[PDB]
Amino acid sequence: SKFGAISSVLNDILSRLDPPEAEVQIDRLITGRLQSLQTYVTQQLIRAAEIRASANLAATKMSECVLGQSKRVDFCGKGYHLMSFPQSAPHGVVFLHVTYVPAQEKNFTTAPAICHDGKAHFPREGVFVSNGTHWFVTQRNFYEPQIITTDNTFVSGNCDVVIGIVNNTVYDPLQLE
Amino acid sequence: LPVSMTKTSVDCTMYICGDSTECSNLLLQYGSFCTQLKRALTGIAVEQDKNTQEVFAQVKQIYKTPPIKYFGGFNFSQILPDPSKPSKRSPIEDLLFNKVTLADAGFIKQYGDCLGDIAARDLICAQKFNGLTVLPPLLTDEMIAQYTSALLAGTITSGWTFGAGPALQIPFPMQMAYRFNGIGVTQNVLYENQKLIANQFNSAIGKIQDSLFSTPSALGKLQDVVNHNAQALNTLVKQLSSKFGAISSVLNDILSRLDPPEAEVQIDRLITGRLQSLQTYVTQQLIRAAEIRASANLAATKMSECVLGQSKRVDFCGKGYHLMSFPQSAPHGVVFLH
Amino acid sequence: LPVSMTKTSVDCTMYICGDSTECSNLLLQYGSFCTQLKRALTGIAVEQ
Amino acid sequence: VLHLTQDLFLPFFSNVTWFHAIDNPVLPFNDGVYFASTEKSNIIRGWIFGTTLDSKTQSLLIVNNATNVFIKVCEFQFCNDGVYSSANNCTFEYVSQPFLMDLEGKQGNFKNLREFVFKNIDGYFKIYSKHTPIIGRDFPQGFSALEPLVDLPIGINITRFQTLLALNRADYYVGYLQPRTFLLKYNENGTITDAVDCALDPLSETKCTLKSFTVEKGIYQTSNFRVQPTESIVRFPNVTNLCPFHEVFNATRFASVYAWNRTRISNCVADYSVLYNFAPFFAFKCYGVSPTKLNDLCFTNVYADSFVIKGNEVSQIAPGQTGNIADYNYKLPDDFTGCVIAW
Amino acid sequence: VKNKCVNFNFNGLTGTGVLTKSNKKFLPFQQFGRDIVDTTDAVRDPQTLEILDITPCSFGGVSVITPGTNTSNQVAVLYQGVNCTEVSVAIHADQLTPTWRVYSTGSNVFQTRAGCLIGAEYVNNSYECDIPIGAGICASYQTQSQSIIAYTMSLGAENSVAYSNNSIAIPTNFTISVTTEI
Amino acid sequence: VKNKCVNFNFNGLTGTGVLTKSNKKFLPFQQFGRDIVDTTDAVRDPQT
Ligand SMILES: *[C@@H]1O[C@H](CO)[C@@H](O[C@@H]2O[C@H](CO)[C@@H](O)[C@H](O)[C@@H]2O)[C@H](O)[C@H]1NC(C)=O
Ligand SMILES: *[C@@H]1O[C@H](CO)[C@@H](O[C@@H]2O[C@H](CO)[C@@H](O)[C@H](O)[C@@H]2O)[C@H](O)[C@H]1NC(C)=O
Ligand SMILES: *[C@@H]1O[C@H](CO)[C@@H](O[C@@H]2O[C@H](CO)[C@@H](O)[C@H](O)[C@@H]2O)[C@H](O)[C@H]1NC(C)=O
Ligand SMILES: *[C@@H]1O[C@H](CO)[C@@H](O[C@@H]2O[C@H](CO)[C@@H](O)[C@H](O)[C@@H]2O)[C@H](O)[C@H]1NC(C)=O
Ligand SMILES: *[C@@H]1O[C@H](CO)[C@@H](O[C@@H]2O[C@H](CO)[C@@H](O)[C@H](O)[C@@H]2O)[C@H](O)[C@H]1NC(C)=O
Ligand SMILES: *[C@@H]1O[C@H](CO)[C@@H](O)[C@H](O)[C@H]1NC(C)=O
Ligand SMILES: *[C@@H]1O[C@H](CO)[C@@H](O)[C@H](O)[C@H]1NC(C)=O
Ligand SMILES: *[C@@H]1O[C@H](CO)[C@@H](O)[C@H](O)[C@H]1NC(C)=O
Ligand SMILES: *[C@@H]1O[C@H](CO)[C@@H](O)[C@H](O)[C@H]1NC(C)=O
Ligand SMILES: *[C@@H]1O[C@H](CO)[C@@H](O)[C@H](O)[C@H]1NC(C)=O
Ligand SMILES: *[C@@H]1O[C@H](CO)[C@@H](O)[C@H](O)[C@H]1NC(C)=O
Ligand SMILES: *[C@@H]1O[C@H](CO)[C@@H](O)[C@H](O)[C@H]1NC(C)=O
Ligand SMILES: *[C@@H]1O[C@H](CO)[C@@H](O)[C@H](O)[C@H]1NC(C)=O
Ligand SMILES: *[C@@H]1O[C@H](CO)[C@@H](O)[C@H](O)[C@H]1NC(C)=O
Ligand SMILES: *[C@@H]1O[C@H](CO)[C@@H](O)[C@H](O)[C@H]1NC(C)=O
Repeated sequence: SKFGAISSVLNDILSRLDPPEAEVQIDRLITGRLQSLQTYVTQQLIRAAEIRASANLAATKMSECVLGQSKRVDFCGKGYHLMSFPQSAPHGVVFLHVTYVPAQEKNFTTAPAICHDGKAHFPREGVFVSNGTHWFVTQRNFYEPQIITTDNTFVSGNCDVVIGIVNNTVYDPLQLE
Repeated sequence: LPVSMTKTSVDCTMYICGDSTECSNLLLQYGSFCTQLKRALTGIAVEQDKNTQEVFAQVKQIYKTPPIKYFGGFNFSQILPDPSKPSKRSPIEDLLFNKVTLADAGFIKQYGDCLGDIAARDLICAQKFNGLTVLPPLLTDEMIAQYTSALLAGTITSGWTFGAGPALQIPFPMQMAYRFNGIGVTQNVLYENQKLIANQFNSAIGKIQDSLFSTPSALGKLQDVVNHNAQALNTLVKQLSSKFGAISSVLNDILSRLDPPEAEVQIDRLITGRLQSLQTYVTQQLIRAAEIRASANLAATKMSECVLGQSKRVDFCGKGYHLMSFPQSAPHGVVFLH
Repeated sequence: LPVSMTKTSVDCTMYICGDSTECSNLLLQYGSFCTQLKRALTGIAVEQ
Repeated sequence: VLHLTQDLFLPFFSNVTWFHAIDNPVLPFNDGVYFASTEKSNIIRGWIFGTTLDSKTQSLLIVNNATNVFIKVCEFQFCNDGVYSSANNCTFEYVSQPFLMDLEGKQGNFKNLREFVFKNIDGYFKIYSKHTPIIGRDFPQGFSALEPLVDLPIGINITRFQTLLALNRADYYVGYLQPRTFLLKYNENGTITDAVDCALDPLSETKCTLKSFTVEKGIYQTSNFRVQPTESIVRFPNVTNLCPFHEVFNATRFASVYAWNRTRISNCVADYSVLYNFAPFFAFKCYGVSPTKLNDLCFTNVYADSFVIKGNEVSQIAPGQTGNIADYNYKLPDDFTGCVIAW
Repeated sequence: VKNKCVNFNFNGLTGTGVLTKSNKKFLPFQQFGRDIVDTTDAVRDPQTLEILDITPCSFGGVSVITPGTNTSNQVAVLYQGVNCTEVSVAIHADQLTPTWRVYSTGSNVFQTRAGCLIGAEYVNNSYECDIPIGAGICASYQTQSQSIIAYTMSLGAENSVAYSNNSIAIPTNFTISVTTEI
Repeated sequence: VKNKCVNFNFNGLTGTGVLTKSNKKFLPFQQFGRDIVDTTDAVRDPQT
């Protein structure tokens, strides 16, 4: 770009104009070129800052999803996070998140607690689920029905505050033996 | 947290040379010192689009709330969208929209009333005079409310499951018991003090609306972003009133008053001044866009953590042992209810 | 981890035209170019 | 490379007038004209250029023959058909290799098509050409480049264009070039395999903005659209404030030259039509301004010195003059910025 | 000549745009009218003593939405931020600076909140976005036999949960999905 | 002189570079030539 001078090539300008009139045009060239360079360096600085932010995020993602398991949702891939393998890329990194996603689900029934004998029973882990006829306990992200024993539940209450409590019998392996 | 700002798409050719053929020819000597500016501004606009999409488009399926609203005594009408309002917005979002006044909405098509302004033209008509325009956002401020409603429906009827896989229904009482279980309190405690905790939640949801209403400016961050953009734009427009060391400030005056080869120096001075002003404006826009992008990434992580699950990290989702959050849409921002 | 940097309050007229009335007058012809700089420096101090 | 250049170029899918030959209208010349002609062997010899095509302005004649060409920038009188007559002022006779190249593969089916382009920017007549026996129906559809042949500095005035014929015992494809921005695709061997206009189609505008032939799916911001003002109004204050010019030129006792009345004209709008209609002038010479260029100028003060004088003394009255009036009665300063009026 | 873009040279001030009647209170001494940024807004008529505003003659930006050129050559034009009845009369009177004239069949008119789309038609269906237009509108290339259509965003497939007092959906099975993050 | 960085003044065009044989396809009307970004690259020998 001529930048408002005689020509955009100094080698031509000096071989065409003497110093005491060429210094003005060469100064115009200097100011234009250095303004363009200032624009370039500012844009490069901004791009480098953005890349640094992305690199810090990627470093945290490495040290979290690879060197351990992340409980954060939607951080190491969609769904529940299981593992992650890194892969090198040109001027970047690529992850392989392995995520646990549930599958076919069925309505059964639920009750906040079970009242066996005046006492409300609550599951130590999981919810109280009902086939429709027989109440059961299971895990949360997989259906594994189990018999309601004294081991699966902890008892604390008086069977008159829990709204929606449902009547059923609990079991124990100690009365039998 | 702000998520985005207004998208400006200035055109250097006319902003610097108002419909002047000779001025455009003179600017043509400055190389590709315009395509760079236009590319930067369109990149900023696309960046804003991706920020809002990253903040809000976290769930694919748009769930709807069940017709009956009895979540174990929890009162959600203040955050649930109101069908009576024609925009389908919650009462809280109503206050958020009312308490923010945008100088430039953008979606106005204001051409046609600048002539009919009757009074002195507004900032918008002034900007439309000297090569300034605003690109309206891709995601209309209405559909954003629909995304917010879908996210709110997912977190009150299906727990935190819908962000992992299929949305599995769960009543709010045992969802409450589980959010309690994730902190260190047994579910039985909730099942014993459900009425008390529901009254606490209702009182808090009542008090937050009054706190937002009576404050002078608690939405000061979004107001600050809007004011910063408007002030930068107004200064950028005002810069055309500086002679920059020439005879006059008006291109059509200098051209019609002086001969070409003498007015060339003055028009070159005007080019060097106005274009430097535009460069400074573009750089400030770049810095603001970088900061807003960082805030939008923080907001997206906050959404996916606090709203879409329980966050164990202290103080991240509000002060204290975090339980949940509800998202609420705002002009050029989001409002969280930890 | 750094937390803040030194706060700066550079001034347009005093930096550019040290006590020169003609120089300040010719700076006024440049419009409000530098009020932006003063506002930005106030901002950086505030964020520190 | 995909270089983009802005230079006078015939628009793509532009409108081209097609003539026949069995009388040779004078087609106007402005911003160049694209020329094409297909023939069996030859029916066309040359062209003539210039304005008014007579012995008053310089003209051009580029007739070819069997072995050479007769380019000349001369002032031919007329032919109306031994192509020039009445030599008065001819110059710059140019002779080189013949333009017309004709080749046949032992048959007349290989009718050569010839595309010629001419331009006159800052003089420097430019002639572009490419000869090839194309399909021969008419103007082809496949892209073809044009190689400049001669570039000669005529430095004259061209307004009208005409073509010459042959003797004997489907041509004239004429299109007008326009100033447009173009992009040309260059082969690795350097030949232009394709070119796209940048003022024809939205797709052309997009391809031009990114200087690329393949545009991926998406949106592209290309330019700005403007509703050009249909008319132009000029409105100024209602002030008339006619100058006392009327009373300085309707006077009945114009003072003598020895005592020249000097009237100070101030606080008025100097309209010169009241001056033009009041006196059938015989000497309205000006020195610092133009008689025509005065109604659009502002002045601080105006002096009207009026005196009746003889005939030769009118020519005497002028800056830097001498005589019994210019020395003893009224002397005009050499640096006079004004006008004199004699009737 | 009011309500028409026209070059004006009022008493020495020169500009471009539309002038019409106004209801200002120009004090008798007042001659010019401006605003916060001091842009000449209202001009008093020197030969009529009435008040007229000055308006940006036409301020928008042309954007072209196109599919891949290797797929099709059809294109559509976006006139950003303009009521496109204004361009429709502008196209008719042929005072538009753009020289490329894309066809107007009446069905290719689109009063979008983000400008006007020309060369495309409404489809009241809802498809996932392909090319973002703005104001919740997306264009895409589709078979009728092929053309360019414009349609509103579909935020996703419509789904309704089955929340009840005692209803739980518990997954009886699971799957492993391997995504990618770059 | 080929294969030696040397100050050239070909046809008044000044500069400093290494000249060498090139396999380009200059037209007889072509004189200077250039490269992608506007720098004189391949100047054909006016004599040979
Ligand atoms: C309740 O849950 C029971 C699981 O113990 C299911 O009972 C099964 O019934 C078969 C015969 O019907 C038995 O042979 C088997 O051992 C098991 O007990 C029962 O289907 C289920 N009820 C409903 C309505 O789902
Ligand atoms: C579960 O079974 C309890 C008895 O073991 C029921 O308590 C009864 O409640 C009735 C009133 O509803 C009393 O009249 C009676 O004396 C006894 O206390 C209890 O209601 C029952 N609950 C459900 C949900 O079935
Ligand atoms: C949930 O909370 C709402 C608060 O917005 C209650 O609405 C109230 O309705 C009364 C009139 O019935 C108004 O006077 C009051 O200002 C408020 O709008 C709503 O009733 C409540 N619902 C339940 C089931 O608690
Ligand atoms: C550029 O010019 C080269 C010199 O003729 C071409 O190379 C030739 O290609 C032909 C086949 O077309 C070979 O038979 C011959 O031996 C030589 O390699 C080259 O193709 C050409 N490139 C173009 C026109 O794109
Ligand atoms: C859980 O879902 C798996 C796939 O998502 C099932 O595996 C399938 O098993 C069938 C045969 O049963 C194969 O044909 C198929 O290729 C796939 O491996 C799996 O059976 C299922 N488990 C249950 C208990 O439903
Ligand atoms: C639960 O029951 C509702 C009742 O209509 C049904 O729509 C839903 O699909 C059921 N959920 C299942 C089967 O997982
Ligand atoms: C060429 O002329 C014909 C008939 O006069 C006209 O219809 C056509 O539009 C013209 N071409 C163009 C490109 O306008
Ligand atoms: C040159 O041409 C003019 C007419 O244009 C003619 O009057 C003049 O005589 C010619 N020159 C000669 C023959 O001296
Ligand atoms: C053609 O023009 C040239 C011009 O030098 C001339 O020598 C030659 O005699 C002319 N005629 C033929 C048939 O070559
Ligand atoms: C004087 O004015 C009258 C009235 O307009 C006009 O008819 C007449 O020609 C004028 N005479 C001179 C000498 O200006
Ligand atoms: C000049 O003109 C005025 C007009 O009123 C007249 O009074 C005066 O006597 C004139 N002077 C001479 C020298 O004639
Ligand atoms: C302007 O001058 C004309 C000429 O006499 C007159 O008819 C008109 O009323 C004037 N208008 C104003 C506003 O002065
Ligand atoms: C813009 O929209 C339509 C179409 O032109 C019309 O009502 C009028 O021109 C404008 N309306 C408003 C409210 O600006
Ligand atoms: C179909 O599209 C038209 C506009 O072309 C719209 O008015 C109408 O409401 C649409 N119908 C449905 C069912 O969406
Ligand atoms: C849940 O129970 C309450 C009262 O116990 C009742 O009002 C509501 O309709 C019930 N909802 C469902 C879905 O069963």
